[PDB]
Amino acid sequence: TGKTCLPKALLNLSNGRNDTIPVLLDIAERTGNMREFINSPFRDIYYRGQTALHIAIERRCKHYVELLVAQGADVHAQARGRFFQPKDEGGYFYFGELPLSLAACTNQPHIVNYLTENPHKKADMRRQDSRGNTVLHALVAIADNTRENTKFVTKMYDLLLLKCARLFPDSNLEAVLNNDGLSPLMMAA
Amino acid sequence: KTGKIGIFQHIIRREVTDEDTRHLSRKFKDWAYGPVYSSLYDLSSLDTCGEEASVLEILVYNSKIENRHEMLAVEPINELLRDKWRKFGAVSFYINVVSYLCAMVIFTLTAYYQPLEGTPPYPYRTTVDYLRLAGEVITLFTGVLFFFTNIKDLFMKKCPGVNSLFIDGSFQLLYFIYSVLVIVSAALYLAGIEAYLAVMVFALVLGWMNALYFTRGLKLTGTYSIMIQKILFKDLFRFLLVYLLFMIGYASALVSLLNPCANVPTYPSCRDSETFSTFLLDLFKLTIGMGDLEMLSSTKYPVVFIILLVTYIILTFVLLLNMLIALMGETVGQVSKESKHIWKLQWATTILDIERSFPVFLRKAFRSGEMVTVGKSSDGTPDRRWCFRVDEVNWSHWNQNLGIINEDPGKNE
Amino acid sequence: YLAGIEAYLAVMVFALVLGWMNALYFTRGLKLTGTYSIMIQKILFKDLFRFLLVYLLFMIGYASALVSLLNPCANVPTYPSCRDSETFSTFLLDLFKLTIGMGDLEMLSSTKYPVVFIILLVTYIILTFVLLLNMLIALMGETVGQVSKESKHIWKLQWATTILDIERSFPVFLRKA
Ligand SMILES: CCCCCC/C=C/CCCCCCCC(=O)O[C@H](COC(=O)CCCCCCCCCCC/C=C\CCCCCCCC)COP(=O)(O)OCC[N+](C)(C)C
Ligand SMILES: CCCCCC/C=C\CCCCCCCC(=O)O[C@H](COC(=O)CCCCCCCCCCC/C=C/CCCCCCCC)COP(=O)(O)OCC[N+](C)(C)C
Ligand SMILES: CCCCCC/C=C\CCCCCCCC(=O)O[C@H](COC(=O)CCCCCCCCCCC/C=C/CCCCCCCC)COP(=O)(O)OCC[N+](C)(C)C
Ligand SMILES: CCCCCC/C=C\CCCCCCCC(=O)O[C@H](COC(=O)CCCCCCCCCCC/C=C\CCCCCCCC)COP(=O)(O)OCC[N+](C)(C)C
Ligand SMILES: CCCCCC/C=C\CCCCCCCC(=O)O[C@H](COC(=O)CCCCCCCCCCC/C=C\CCCCCCCC)COP(=O)(O)OCC[N+](C)(C)C
Ligand SMILES: CCCCCC/C=C\CCCCCCCC(=O)O[C@H](COC(=O)CCCCCCCCCCC/C=C\CCCCCCCC)COP(=O)(O)OCC[N+](C)(C)C
Ligand SMILES: CCCCCC/C=C\CCCCCCCC(=O)O[C@H](COC(=O)CCCCCCCCCCC/C=C\CCCCCCCC)COP(=O)(O)OCC[N+](C)(C)C
Ligand SMILES: CCCCCC/C=C\CCCCCCCC(=O)O[C@H](COC(=O)CCCCCCCCCCC/C=C\CCCCCCCC)COP(=O)(O)OCC[N+](C)(C)C
Ligand code: NA
Ligand code: NA
Ligand code: NA
Repeated sequence: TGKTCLPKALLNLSNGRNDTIPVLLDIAERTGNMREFINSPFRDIYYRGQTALHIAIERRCKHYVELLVAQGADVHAQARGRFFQPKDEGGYFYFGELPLSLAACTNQPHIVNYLTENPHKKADMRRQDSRGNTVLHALVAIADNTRENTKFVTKMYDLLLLKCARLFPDSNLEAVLNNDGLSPLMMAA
Repeated sequence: KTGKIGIFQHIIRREVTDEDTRHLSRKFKDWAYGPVYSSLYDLSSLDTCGEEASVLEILVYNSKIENRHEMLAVEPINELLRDKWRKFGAVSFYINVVSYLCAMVIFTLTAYYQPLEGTPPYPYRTTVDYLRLAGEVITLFTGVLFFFTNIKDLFMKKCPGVNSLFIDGSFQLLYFIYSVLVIVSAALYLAGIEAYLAVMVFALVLGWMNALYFTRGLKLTGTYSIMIQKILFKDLFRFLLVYLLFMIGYASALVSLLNPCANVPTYPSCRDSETFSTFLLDLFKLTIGMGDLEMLSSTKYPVVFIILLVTYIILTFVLLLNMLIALMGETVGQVSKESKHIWKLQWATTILDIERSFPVFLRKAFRSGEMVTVGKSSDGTPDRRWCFRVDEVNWSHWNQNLGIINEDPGKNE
Repeated sequence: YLAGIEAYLAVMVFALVLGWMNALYFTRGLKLTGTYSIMIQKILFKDLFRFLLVYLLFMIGYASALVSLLNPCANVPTYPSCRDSETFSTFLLDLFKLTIGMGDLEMLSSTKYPVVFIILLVTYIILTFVLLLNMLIALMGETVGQVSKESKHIWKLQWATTILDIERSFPVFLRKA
């Protein structure tokens, strides 16, 4: 794969707390690397692009998403692997490809706020993945027509295109087409 | 074997979390990335290819038919049978069907080219008559084959409530008949008696009607061939009962009015010595519609005759044979859900019979599963269990952090 | 008709009957007839093909069994008593007529075993007219009660697909009108 200390810690997470990540990045600094260590993607053809931050949110650990962003790691790394691929190619879970699109597609609001409203580098909602699909294109992808799914899909759907208007006061995000030519409404249809 | 679902379920989906006793588990969690996880079932006893006694051969053969469909409609069992059907169960079944249909073509051609002169037509003396002999030898094989396979079944799997048992209970009985008649017809065709034909002619019609056996490869036709057998029980035998009372009643009543032929040679006006017999057929034709009243003045009281025919036609075509249609509708709406459940047993019994017919090295080649290092057995010994994956999705049970064997989620092929 | 072959007709005759049966296409303008032309197509699938399957097994079985009893015409010119070279063929039709009802048994003494012949016809008539063709009626009732709700939903797609096809065929200034 290319796995490193910092992924391995977060996979092997003790009740939402692995005390090693504050340490390894201290030693990472005193030799010197943060924008090469945290960012280090799995160079597989199956976890391609995945980083420690893509792992920090799927484990549902908020405390380190602050930490990984506190050093300015990345919030637009694209998990393009065959795993990070829809269930129409030979994959399992397509959330889009971005950490923002992940947190929205996992019913985790507080990070979706944080990655937008934080001190450090912000994740904008206009960023397209490798198929044009923004966060709202992705919520239409992970959605099913069950009861609990359509609950947080609509909430996190609403939460963002409202938030897109208080942020960039221009074309709504729902207008952003993709690399097939479709919008989130035409993508749901 | 006893039909205890509630505990049978609970065993197969036994998730134990505390790692001192995780080895007492049969549902594992191989990986879980976000809201998608792979559950991994223990097929230690279920799918044992040959060597050990199995849960799956017990549900399907010697169990309680009242709950098999609920015991086969749980965790991996159903997925496990579909995983056998696509490998070998489908194919080998569709070789069994073409081989049978051909054998009945081969049994068709002989009877059509079987001569009809003299003693049983032994003399062949041509090529075509040797081609026919190939059809009679291939035939007699089918008879003795279905004979031996059903008698070894009498020492082994056989004898549930036969012919009220829609899981090959009836067809076992009918292939056995077909096995006899091909042996009887070959005996009389070789003993010199010339009624080899009549017995052979019943065998032919069973065998094409025994090709309904092979309607299990599709829910459509398999659900069809069991309603036929249910609408032949809770339906058209009840009809045959009363219909034989109305018919003997009138057939005796109406021929009682016809005058004898001693009075003189002409039957179709008169009564003598086969009147009843032919007259039942004319009444069988009337109820169904392909007859003609053919009203008769030869009777002594002609008006009372037609009072009785019109009651036959009302109480048999307008009342019973149309009620016969209506009871089916009350049947096929009720036995539909049963019929989808009986097919799942038929279909499953088909697979395990094909599987059971293979050698153990070939069953052990078409295994439905995989060795996985599911945990340590408290001695360092890794537990290598033959298991079965089931991808599953849940957007509500977010804390899936219990038993993640493979920390790297995906199967990473 | 232009190459000189004279079977333009036979092919033309199949075209004619499709086209009038393709006028069921235009039953979409009413929920009545559009719901009707799709049940016809469902009762032709989860219904009368299953019937054609077994009915061809009962029929080949008996048609081969009953003609096996008739004596050849080498024995001599008269078919309707005897067996020769189109016996099977015509005899299937006489069995197709029996199941549906527009036939006559036309019971035959020319066979070598006459009594066993009528034992088999009566089983054909019971297991095909009294059992299957009436069960065929009963399965439809189980169908048309189940595919009714589906059928009202499929019409709404048929009906909608009809509109957008007409609309799509217009120029943009006329759509925009
Ligand atoms: C591997 C997964 C494949 C998935 C893709 C789909 C594949 C489909 C292949 C289907 C094969 C089965 C059909 C063949 C005919 C057949 O099986 O006919 C059967 C019986 O035939 C035999 O007895 C013949 C013995 C040989 C059979 C296997 C030949 C095929 C072998 C090749 C397949 C590949 C694997 C192994 C080859 C060896 C090397 C090791 C591999 C690993 C890598 C090296 C008919 O049933 P019958 O007894 O009449 O019914 C039962 C009667 N009753 C009990 C109901 C009354
Ligand atoms: C449990 C299975 C075992 C069955 C037991 C019966 C076995 C054998 C009996 C045969 C011996 C009797 C004949 C010998 C004497 C003889 O020769 O008698 C002949 C006439 O005799 C016959 O015609 C005998 C008719 C046989 C049929 C019996 C029923 C067969 C089985 C019925 C059950 C299966 C149904 C299937 C139908 C489908 C529908 C339902 C499906 C189920 C529901 C879907 C005399 O004439 P002749 O020309 O002179 O003969 C030559 C004599 N000569 C001149 C050479 C001396
Ligand atoms: C995929 C579509 C394409 C179809 C492929 C077939 C096309 C073409 C075949 C035609 C060429 C063969 C004839 C040439 C030889 C000839 O000439 O042969 C003739 C006799 O030949 C025929 O009769 C040919 C019958 C054709 C019908 C085929 C089926 C047509 C399509 C069937 C499907 C549609 C069903 C609809 C029915 C409704 C129910 C269901 C609706 C659906 C459910 C609701 C010989 O006699 P002669 O007088 O001597 O001829 C003159 C010769 N001479 C003396 C001049 C040299
Ligand atoms: C990719 C796969 C590779 C393998 C390829 C196939 C390999 C080998 C094929 C071997 C053929 C023979 C197998 C026999 C299996 C068998 O014993 O079958 C029996 C069926 O009775 C027989 O067979 C009778 C015995 C005499 C043989 C048949 C006639 C003579 C040979 C004819 C072969 C020619 C074929 C076809 C020519 C026409 C073709 C049109 C294609 C069209 C494709 C659409 C299974 O009954 P049972 O399960 O026991 O269920 C019965 C009911 N009960 C007892 C369980 C309640
Ligand atoms: C538990 C009950 C058991 C009782 C069984 C008793 C049956 C029969 C024994 C008596 C018959 C003996 C033979 C008759 C004499 C003879 O040889 O007569 C022959 C003709 O042929 C017959 O007469 C035999 C056909 C039937 C006749 C009517 C009886 C009908 C019996 C019906 C039985 C019904 C069962 C059941 C009901 C249906 C529902 C299912 C049950 C309940 C649930 C399971 C000679 O005529 P010919 O010389 O031409 O006479 C001419 C006279 N002329 C012109 C001079 C005046
Ligand atoms: C509940 C069902 C059973 C009811 C039965 C009770 C009713 C009637 C039975 C008694 C009839 C007696 C007839 C007379 C006796 C006889 O037959 O006299 C014959 C001739 O007769 C006649 O000329 C009678 C004229 C026609 C009227 C018939 C009756 C009325 C008809 C309407 C009936 C309606 C109800 C019912 C039918 C519909 C049923 C479906 C419901 C549902 C069922 C469950 C004797 O010849 P001759 O005088 O020598 O010949 C003429 C003189 N010449 C010219 C030769 C010298
Ligand atoms: C997968 C199975 C594939 C097997 C296909 C094999 C079919 C046919 C090949 C063999 C026929 C070759 C021609 C015969 C010779 C000939 O030319 O005979 C002609 C007569 O015409 C025939 O005999 C041909 C009509 C049919 C005959 C019976 C066979 C029935 C075949 C039925 C096939 C059933 C399929 C399927 C079942 C239904 C359910 C759906 C399936 C399952 C799901 C999809 C010459 O008579 P003549 O000289 O006058 O003889 C007189 C003799 N006398 C008087 C001297 C004694
Ligand atoms: C489960 C369905 C299949 C059952 C089949 C098994 C039953 C019977 C088959 C065997 C019959 C054998 C008949 C004798 C052999 C034969 O044919 O002998 C012939 C003549 O015969 C007779 O005189 C036999 C008298 C009539 C009684 C027939 C049988 C009893 C009839 C009632 C059957 C009831 C059950 C069933 C029918 C209703 C079915 C609907 C249910 C539902 C279906 C699913 C040989 O001529 P010859 O002696 O030379 O000519 C006369 C002598 N002279 C004057 C020329 C010198
Ligand atoms: Na009629
Ligand atoms: Na009629
Ligand atoms: Na009805």
